[PDB]
Amino acid sequence: MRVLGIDPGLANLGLGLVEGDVRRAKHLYHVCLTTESAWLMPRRLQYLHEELTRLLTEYRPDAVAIEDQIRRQADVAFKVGQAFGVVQLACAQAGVPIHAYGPMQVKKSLDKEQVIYMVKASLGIRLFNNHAADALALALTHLAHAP
Amino acid sequence: MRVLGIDPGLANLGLGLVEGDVRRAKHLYHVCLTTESAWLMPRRLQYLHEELTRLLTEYRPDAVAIEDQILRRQADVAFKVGQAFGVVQLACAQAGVPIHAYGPMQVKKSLVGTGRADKEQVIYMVKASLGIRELFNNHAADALALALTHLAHAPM
Ligand SMILES: [Mg+2]
Repeated sequence: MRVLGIDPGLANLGLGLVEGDVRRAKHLYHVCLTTESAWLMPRRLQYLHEELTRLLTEYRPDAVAIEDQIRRQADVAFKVGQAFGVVQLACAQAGVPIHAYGPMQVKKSLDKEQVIYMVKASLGIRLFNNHAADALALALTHLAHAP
Repeated sequence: MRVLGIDPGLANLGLGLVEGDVRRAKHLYHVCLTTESAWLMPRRLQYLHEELTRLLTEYRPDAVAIEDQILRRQADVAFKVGQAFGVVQLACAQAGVPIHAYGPMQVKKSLVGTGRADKEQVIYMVKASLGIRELFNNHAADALALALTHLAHAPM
């Protein structure tokens, strides 16, 4: 019933918490974590894991939904992959099962911003930020797919 | 003085521990961790983070040496590699242990002596420098090689 969606990244990390059924979803919480530029990789990784860990303990989600990985550049893919493993580790440390959905799949379940208005409508709020918006989108998308 | 060497991987994680300085060095510990492919990816990144944090907590390394990822031809592959690498880097930060990377160049350079990836010689010079009778596994041997390499770049 409660689900955490994560827009993964290193410079940005979008997190979104919603709760409810397939017909009805209650928005709980959303934020975009931005680790700044001039920190060593481990320091950035420490901030993302600490903050993520803090939110999984309190909100106690029952599922984590994560965006499937798409980018042709390899150094970027390695940097993005480091944040992805630290996110996958935090859930495992919390015991929260992690389901993966593709960008198209979330678009099916709800230049192009239609998606943003569908999440806003189903949670009855107002999202300026593009990263917290997709995380909520993934959280809503898990509810539809969930049996 | 005490250096942990890490050969990072998801299927295989070589960890090597060594204390001393450039002229002579003491062998403390080495192992190769594996994760079965039956586990989901998060379950594997937890085991390595767990066994790394364990060895990191007992032995309290002064520094960590890690094999540099200068492999650079597929984005899909670097992403898969990066997940393991980041869990390793986080355990070190969580332990407060500074991280130094060395290319395969420097390992062989600082061990064989003007070597050019003479892999069997590098292993050979690992057993001799640390007085180890048997070093079978290449990941633990590589991780042992990296620890000696930071010891060669030692500041004093
Ligand atoms: Mg290797």
